[PDB]
Amino acid sequence: GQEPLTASMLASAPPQEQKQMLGERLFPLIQAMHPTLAGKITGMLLEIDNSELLHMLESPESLRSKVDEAVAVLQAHQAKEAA
Amino acid sequence: AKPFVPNVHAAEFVPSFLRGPA
Repeated sequence: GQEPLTASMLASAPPQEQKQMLGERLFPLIQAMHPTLAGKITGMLLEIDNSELLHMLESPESLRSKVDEAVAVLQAHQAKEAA
Repeated sequence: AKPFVPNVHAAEFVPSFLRGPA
């Protein structure tokens, strides 16, 4: 297994790689809930802002919130039957 | 009432690799 992420680590890497980092760790995180499009949702989510995300990591009360919000935004427009 | 209203049209975060349809 690998260790979690921290503001100290996100700083070491550039602002262009940070996004990949957060998303990379978020991939498996959300993969336990919505693996169907974990990456997709992880893209827009992590794209929101590293400032907020940094706090979201230790915020299990807001994380699930954003996740569900996005998942719902899909059905709103259109829902497909893709395995 | 969707205080964030995300963009479902958004694109994945992973790096785009493997050209072509396959």
